[PDB]
Amino acid sequence: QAFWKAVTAEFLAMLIFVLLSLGSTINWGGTEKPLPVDMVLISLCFGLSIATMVQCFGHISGGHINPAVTVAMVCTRKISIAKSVFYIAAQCLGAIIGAGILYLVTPPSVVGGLGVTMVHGNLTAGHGLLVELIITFQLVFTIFASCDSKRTDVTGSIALAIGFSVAIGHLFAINYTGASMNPARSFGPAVIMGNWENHWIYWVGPIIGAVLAGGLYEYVFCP
Amino acid sequence: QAFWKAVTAEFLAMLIFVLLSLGSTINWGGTEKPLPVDMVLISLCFGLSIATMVQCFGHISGGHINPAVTVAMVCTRKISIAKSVFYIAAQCLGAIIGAGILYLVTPPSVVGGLGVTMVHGNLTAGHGLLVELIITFQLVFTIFASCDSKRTDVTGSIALAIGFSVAIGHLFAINYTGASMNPARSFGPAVIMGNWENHWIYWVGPIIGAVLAGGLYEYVFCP
Amino acid sequence: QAFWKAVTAEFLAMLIFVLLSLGSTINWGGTEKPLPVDMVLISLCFGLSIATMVQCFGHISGGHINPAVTVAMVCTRKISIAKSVFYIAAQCLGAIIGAGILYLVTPPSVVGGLGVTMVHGNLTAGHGLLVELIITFQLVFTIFASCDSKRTDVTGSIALAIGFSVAIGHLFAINYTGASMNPARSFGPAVIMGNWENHWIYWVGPIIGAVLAGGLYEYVFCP
Amino acid sequence: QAFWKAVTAEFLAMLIFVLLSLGSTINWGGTEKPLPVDMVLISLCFGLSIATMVQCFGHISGGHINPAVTVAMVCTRKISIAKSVFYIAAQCLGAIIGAGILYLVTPPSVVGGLGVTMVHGNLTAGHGLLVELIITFQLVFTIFASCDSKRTDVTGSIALAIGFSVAIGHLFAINYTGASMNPARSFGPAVIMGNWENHWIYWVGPIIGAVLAGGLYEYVFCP
Amino acid sequence: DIQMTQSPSALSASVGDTVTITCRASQSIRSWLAWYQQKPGKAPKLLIYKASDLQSGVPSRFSGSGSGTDFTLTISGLQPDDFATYYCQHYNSYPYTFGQGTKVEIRRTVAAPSVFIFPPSDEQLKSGTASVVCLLNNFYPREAKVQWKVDNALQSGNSQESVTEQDSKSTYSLSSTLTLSKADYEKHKVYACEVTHQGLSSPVTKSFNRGE
Amino acid sequence: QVQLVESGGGLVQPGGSLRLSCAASGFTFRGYAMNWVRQAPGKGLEWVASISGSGSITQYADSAKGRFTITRDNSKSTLYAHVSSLRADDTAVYYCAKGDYVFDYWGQGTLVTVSSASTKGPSVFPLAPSSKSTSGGTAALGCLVKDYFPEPVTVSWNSGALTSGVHTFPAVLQSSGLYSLSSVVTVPSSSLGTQTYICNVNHKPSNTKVDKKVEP
Repeated sequence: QAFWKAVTAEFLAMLIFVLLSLGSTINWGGTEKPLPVDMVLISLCFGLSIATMVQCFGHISGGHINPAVTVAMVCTRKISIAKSVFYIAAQCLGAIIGAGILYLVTPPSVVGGLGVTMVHGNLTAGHGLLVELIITFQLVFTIFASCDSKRTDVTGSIALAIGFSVAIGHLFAINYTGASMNPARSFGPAVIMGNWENHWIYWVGPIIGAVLAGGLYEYVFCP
Repeated sequence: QAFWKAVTAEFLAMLIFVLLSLGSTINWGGTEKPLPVDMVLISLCFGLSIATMVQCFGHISGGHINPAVTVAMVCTRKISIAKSVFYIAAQCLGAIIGAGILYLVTPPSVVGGLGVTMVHGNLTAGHGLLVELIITFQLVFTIFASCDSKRTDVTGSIALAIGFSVAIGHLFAINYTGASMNPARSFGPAVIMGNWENHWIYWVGPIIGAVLAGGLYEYVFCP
Repeated sequence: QAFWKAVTAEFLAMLIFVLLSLGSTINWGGTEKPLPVDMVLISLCFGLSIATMVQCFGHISGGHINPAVTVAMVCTRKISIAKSVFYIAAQCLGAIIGAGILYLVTPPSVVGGLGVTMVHGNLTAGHGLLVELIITFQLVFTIFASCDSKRTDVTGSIALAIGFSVAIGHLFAINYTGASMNPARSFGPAVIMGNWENHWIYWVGPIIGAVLAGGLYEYVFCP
Repeated sequence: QAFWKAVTAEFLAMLIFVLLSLGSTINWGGTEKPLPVDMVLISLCFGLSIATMVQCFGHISGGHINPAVTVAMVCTRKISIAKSVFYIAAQCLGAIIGAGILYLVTPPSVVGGLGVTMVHGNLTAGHGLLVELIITFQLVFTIFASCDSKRTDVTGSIALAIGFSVAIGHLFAINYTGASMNPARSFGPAVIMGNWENHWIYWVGPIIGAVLAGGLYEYVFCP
Repeated sequence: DIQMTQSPSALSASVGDTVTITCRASQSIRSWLAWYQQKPGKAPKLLIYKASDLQSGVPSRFSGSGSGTDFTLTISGLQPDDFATYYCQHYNSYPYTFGQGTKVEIRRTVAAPSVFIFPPSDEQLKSGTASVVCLLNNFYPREAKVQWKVDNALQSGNSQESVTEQDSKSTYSLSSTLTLSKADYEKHKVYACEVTHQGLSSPVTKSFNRGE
Repeated sequence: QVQLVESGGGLVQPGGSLRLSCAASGFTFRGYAMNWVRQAPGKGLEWVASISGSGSITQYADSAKGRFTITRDNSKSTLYAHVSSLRADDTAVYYCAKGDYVFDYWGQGTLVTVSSASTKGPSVFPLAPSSKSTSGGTAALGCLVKDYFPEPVTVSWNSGALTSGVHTFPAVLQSSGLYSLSSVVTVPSSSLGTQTYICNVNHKPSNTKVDKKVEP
């Protein structure tokens, strides 16, 4: 059945995204000898992993790799309600296993926070919600625009265009809120590490940004 | 009306561009331990944001996201006079709101100059105009060449080709003039913080380079 | 005979790939004051060289440039048994010559390890095998998915997609095991420098990940 | 006359290339407190400038933007003898004017060597010729492979593939010979600064690598 | 290598005082410095890493600062527990090197030593060896010196001394042993050790004669 | 719950070989680097050797090169240090400590003594209070233990009856390789001649018990 293959692809694609992307955020100098944080390291690894996962699994399950976009398709009647609940559960499961594997293969002295997205200490969670709302809005708008059948001017790799949308989201808001823009990417390591601080802004944030982006594109700009 | 949908897209496209790109240039080390300025960070975030903005909004308003290129189309008779004045006003307002949002979400300890483009202290303002003139000339030439209907050898993503043209402009002229190549990108943060030093070179500069690039290509190289 | 041209293409493609990629990892700071290891430096050189080499030699030999993928085609019955033994031998010879040339042109004070892949001191070799099993799995899956004739939604440069798959593997696993994901890339410098520590994980690892990725795509996802 | 347009395009495209690329190599720390050399910064600016200029001027003159490749076309009988002498002269003049502009706009305290290519102090000029020979070989081979009409598997942006070939050439041989791979790029700043040390290896080197790459593809691999 | 020197070698302070010790590095090691607290007969305890960060479970009164080559460890409010020996450790590059150690001692008023000299017993003379001991008891501070006088002629190079630690009820105590053969004992008649202290108005010499 | 237990120390002839063990529990021994630190008697700490989590990378101090070999066995969570060609200087108290850069967990310490001489505890030498010494009013007396080996010896006066004013100095290693110390206690001058003062010496390795009379 193609339904079981689509859900399995989402679980597998989302799992690889966590393990590769969160591993790049590991500070190998540790707490006692912190190395300077390389921003292009984190941004490109996160950005290109999505572009790789869409290339790998775009034709099997649609290549969501995000609970936020899955809600957006439901809000625009692109996937069924029963379809979304299996996508979201698989995406949440993929991050939990994906972060668990990383915790297994990382030396204890350099594990740190395991890529868990904290808000900046001087930044209020109210402002942190707004940041998550926007960087996800540009991601979902890009996905809808890149994957629009009615368009005829789309050139180049669609996956790469989606990948670079994620990268600029990381290049902006790593020290604001960690640039989660993926509820599963924040749920996975949080379950493993048991860190649950301001976690609601990482679900309410991207979802509201996705709904605005999907609704604006489908019902205002290109109806 | 499609006219009001194009102006709204231009306002919104640059608002995301200004907010995301100016956010990347924020120095999070503060004024007491200023971290070294990552220059690939600034070039890539600025370069890829334009590529992302053209991908999302290219088929709605043309994806100008710059008053300099908007003037160039008028000189080459690609848009009407009435359309340009609404585009230029929309792009200027988008930057002002885009920078204003960033000022609200950036902690005061790391706000700094908010990405406002100063000429180098050792560099004369007369030399600043020349640097701004050249980097905009290559940008407008790329846009005109990439978006030519008569061409048959254009391959790959048009938005990515435009995006990397901005990136090499930043990899050159960040330390010279700030690498604006976008008059409204300089107008936005300047209004917010009231810093108005050598601001005329960021309007006279890019516009002259844009007119030179558009006029040469449409009337000499490919008439 | 195209058979001999295909084998010589694989030898020459590997020779350029090893020489250019291993050269970028050379630490010019020396042993008396090692410079910080630039991280996007190594990832892009390894990643983009594959994209360059697949573009150069894709239509001549298939552009395997890896003993791991060459085994996967045999498992999926894309090349014959006699086809692979000449490819694997040519790939191993290319790395030996490619790394041998680099040893001649590199000054002795900065040779160091000559890019030989080492597992982290605090990392168990058992976990090192698992990391190679996964970073090669995403590489082989990308290659199989990108080069699927039955697909229709494939856009952009196929070589570039393969190149970025290698880059994210390096963006993750340089400090774990060196991110080899290429048995030939590890065999070459090991022969030249005589370092043979944990070398079995660099053959067993990628091959198991390659066979798993090829079998899953060909016989489960897209049969 | 299309002949005069092609030569002018070669002069202008080649001129802009050094202005942006040689500007990025300027060390703004000065001779007092030099900053660490950002290695990805130099490669991307050099790599993406070529990709940008092939996109801009590929349909007007062919976008050789290199004396080495221009010689290769004559060897492979793609352009005439009279075409080459005007191409090479325009390219040499473009670098001299382009580097001269950079000298005028760069503050004297940070001019330094003006991007002049030098062999490493511990590296013999004999090994310097070999290093430049190989990096130009992979560049010319990529250009010939990407621009082959008989190929049917070429996907993605041709200019971007040529650009990334330059980037990996710079990603390897910045510290070896300066990664010139372009006799015009070396002639320009050398004339302006009057520095003529080991300059013959930057003409004999890349040209021999170009002839080998062009002849091998056109007469052995794809005749 | 990188040599790490501490200053002062030993300092005196009272409970509630604020003191600072300095660690000097031969070359720059930036913020790669560690501090340890060790009490006699016990393993060292980590206090500071990164030269400004406090290890968990350590009271906040300990504070470190400095970077490059100059590092200072400061204690805001001294406590009875705080009297120990402090070491500075380097971990910028191998090999890791410790400091020479700085000892913190309780501060009290200056005390005058009590000097007693004990002639060797006759039972020791049957063993062919003669050892004479003169005692400096309950003297503060640590600074003291012993000079052995033999028939108005100084003798040195064959003396061994041992000093106790801070008293639990906080002076010191010094004992010096002058060993020599029985033949050397028989050819002299008068022995004395000369000790001067900062709490003594004049140097005090205790002398004795054989069989007297 | 994290603790490190050391073993393998004690006396050893010069030029021999020794095996030091450090049993570790309560933490993932495989993933943490282990170090050896020694402290000579009366001196500061001295870092000796380092080993990675998997034992792939080992580093040594300049004085520890060649003679000392550090190896770890993660199967039994024990850290070993091969101490070869022991010299008289090499005596110290060795600590095993974890930490790649800063050591946070230390063991109790194992004392290694490198000395050829081995002489059982001889008799004691009393220090009588002289006639002109007791005339001051604060007469002091004591007994001296000499040429005993090895450490330690405990000296008690009247089986612990006299404890106030008792000072026992740390022992000093003589040039002949033998230890020696004295215990001196001050007493009121008027108490001289009464309240018999006897010092009891217990040398556990030699099982020697000597009681000495102190009289003027």
